[PDB]
Amino acid sequence: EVQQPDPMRKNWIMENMDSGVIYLLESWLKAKSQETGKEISDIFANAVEFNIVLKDWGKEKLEETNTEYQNQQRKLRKTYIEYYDR
Repeated sequence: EVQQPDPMRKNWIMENMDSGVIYLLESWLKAKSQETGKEISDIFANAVEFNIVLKDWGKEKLEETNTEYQNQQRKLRKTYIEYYDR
């Protein structure tokens, strides 16, 4: 069963999330993207990884997780490339 590597980007879904905070967050994004010219999903990803993961996990465990992913993805891509020229 030949798993694809992840696409660069995809939709992220948070189920059953508080509406008040949804509104808070969409407001913040809209402001930040108005002040900045940058896409929402970019402001958000970046906020997620500095303000949330980096703050709580520290730079080391973050780099290790990222590395682990980069690794998995590289294997998947190699397995997928070999599977597919035939």
